[PDB]
Amino acid sequence: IISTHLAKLYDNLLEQNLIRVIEPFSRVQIEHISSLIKLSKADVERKLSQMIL
Amino acid sequence: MDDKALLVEVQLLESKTYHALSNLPKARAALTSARTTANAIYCPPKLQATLD
Amino acid sequence: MSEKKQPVDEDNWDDDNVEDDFSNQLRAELEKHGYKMETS
Amino acid sequence: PKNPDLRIAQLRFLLSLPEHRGDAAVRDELMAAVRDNNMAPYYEALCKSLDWQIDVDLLNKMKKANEDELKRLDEELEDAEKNLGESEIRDAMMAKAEYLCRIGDKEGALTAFRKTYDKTVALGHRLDIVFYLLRIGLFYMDNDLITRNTEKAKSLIEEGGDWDRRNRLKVYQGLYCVAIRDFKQAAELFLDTVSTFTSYELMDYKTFVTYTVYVSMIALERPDLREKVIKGAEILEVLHSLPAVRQYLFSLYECRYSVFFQSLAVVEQEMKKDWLFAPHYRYYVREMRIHAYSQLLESYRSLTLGYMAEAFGVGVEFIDQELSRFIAAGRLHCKIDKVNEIVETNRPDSKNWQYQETIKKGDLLLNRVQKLSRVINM
Amino acid sequence: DVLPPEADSSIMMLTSDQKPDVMYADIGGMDIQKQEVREAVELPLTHFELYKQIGIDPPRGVLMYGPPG
Repeated sequence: IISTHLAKLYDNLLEQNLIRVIEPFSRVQIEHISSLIKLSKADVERKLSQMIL
Repeated sequence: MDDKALLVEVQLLESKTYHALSNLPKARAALTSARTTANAIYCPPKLQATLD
Repeated sequence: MSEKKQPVDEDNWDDDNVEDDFSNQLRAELEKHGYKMETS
Repeated sequence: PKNPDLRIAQLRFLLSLPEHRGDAAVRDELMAAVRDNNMAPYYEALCKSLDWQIDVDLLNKMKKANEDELKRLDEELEDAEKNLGESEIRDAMMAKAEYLCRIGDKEGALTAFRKTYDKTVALGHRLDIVFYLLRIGLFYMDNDLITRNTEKAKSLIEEGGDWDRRNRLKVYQGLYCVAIRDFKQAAELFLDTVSTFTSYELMDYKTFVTYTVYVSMIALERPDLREKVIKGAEILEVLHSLPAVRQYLFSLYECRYSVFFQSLAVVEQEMKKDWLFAPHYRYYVREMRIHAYSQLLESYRSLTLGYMAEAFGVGVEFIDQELSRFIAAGRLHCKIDKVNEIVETNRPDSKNWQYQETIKKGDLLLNRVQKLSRVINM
Repeated sequence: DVLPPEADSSIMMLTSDQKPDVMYADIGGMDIQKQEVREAVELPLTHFELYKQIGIDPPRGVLMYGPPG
């Protein structure tokens, strides 16, 4: 059983990257955030929704 | 009845299947009872690394 | 203590608040609430 | 004698109140009717379902000759053998009384109860009688004598017992579910699931799990809720046994709202097959929907319904009218727009909300000290 | 004035310097004896409901002995 921990390592790795792209501003559009994170935008909304939830 | 060595086997097999069925405390306890039985075992030649 | 002015003068436990809110809004809650997907 | 008796209470309830549901409940309870010597408490279930059937005088003479054989026993016992308190007379008297609960009606049982209660000097016997009052008081859903004997049990019996009361923890919440107390007392003392054996003191265990999972989503929003329902283990395995319930939990937690309605529809339809679901099937649905909207409208000040039209479910005018009912219900502190298509919420920033509470309670107390002031001083 | 009760008669508590400064997993090799004391001392302190359920009444005290070292 290893893919359980890999998902825990993966969702740890998102929120570590996503807390680094908050400090330059208080207000931003999401497509630059997708461009800085180089991943996607729809998951990023679902992830940021979860971090406020 | 009598046995000691095969008891070490079935405790490990349960502590897998509680961990298979997502049981933290009881598998921890079944492992701990597996250890203290295995401590008086004269020979864990192979079962040791299984238990480890 | 009467005050000389009298002209004239169970089923639930307490359910007025839900019924003042929702009295008749299709309480089966399946046939439109679960069946929007055929409509869209 | 009162061991398979909660199931009977469902089959009476399942057959009586819905008329369309009358196919198999008449098939299995009729077998339960002709067995168990249930000869008092079936007249309504015979007058509300079918016309009549002759097996009646056959069972009447058997219960009478048995009762008379039981009547001739304990009178000879109290005429030959002189021991009182808790003796051979006593376990005759409860065996009459349990014969009264299983076979006869409640009235002969409760007068045999109050008769044999005054012939008790121990505490376990007095605990046993109050176990019997509460068991039959739930069977006939009597909300009168439960108000007494529970207070009688907790104050006068349960100061010497030790872990004999988890059963009466479970019976209290069971009354709270058929009452309106389905909010925070119901989930709090359902939190300890450390009994699985099913007995006179303990009902069906899977059904106990389904009740304690359905009620533990109303008490508490997410104040590390997930520690008690997900990080638990003994609750987790039995919901790991049940695919429907486990799907319902992860849909609510991980915010899978699309399947969430489908899980909610299965529950409410299954909720009809219950004997205590009456203050639920008009309350539990809308409370979860307004809880689902509460956490979704959280973290979005300028949410649009154009994202609700595919991520949440389908439809547009249905979500609009349901939000328009819920705002006008008085809850969900948000505003909806139509022609900008922006569900723009207004959450108070923890200073208005403190101020809104303090201005209500101060007005409610100033009323209370006015109304007190006018009663006094003539 | 009245002084608070037991403001005297010894000062023998261990809070905040000084500390034992060793983790529990530092001792390698006592699979029973570490497990035995922990059942007798630490386990009554937190999981008190388990003892009361069976009626074990956890033990008052513990004698340790043997050769030095």
